Amino acid sequence: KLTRTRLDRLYGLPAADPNNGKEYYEIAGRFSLISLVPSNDDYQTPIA
Amino acid sequence: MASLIYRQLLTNSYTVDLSDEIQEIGSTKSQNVTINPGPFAQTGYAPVN
Repeated sequence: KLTRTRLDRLYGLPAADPNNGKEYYEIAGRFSLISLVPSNDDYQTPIA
Repeated sequence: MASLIYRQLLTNSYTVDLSDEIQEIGSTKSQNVTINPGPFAQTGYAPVN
């Protein structure tokens, strides 16, 4: 709602302020990455 | 006689160690070079256009 205005019922996030004293905006989840990587070669090791 | 000098030159095989140790001490750089690669994997990239 918007009161004392002639443009009311504005829907969605405005551009002004989502802080409102809220600590943070938490969105948990997970990743899953398949990566080409050269640094995990445990193979070319010298003797001794 | 001289056969004994032949035998004696046979016997002194305990200084050839010194002979080779001198040459290996005054030898060149020693290498621990080591590689051992085996099968490949024939993998790559499959991007969409």
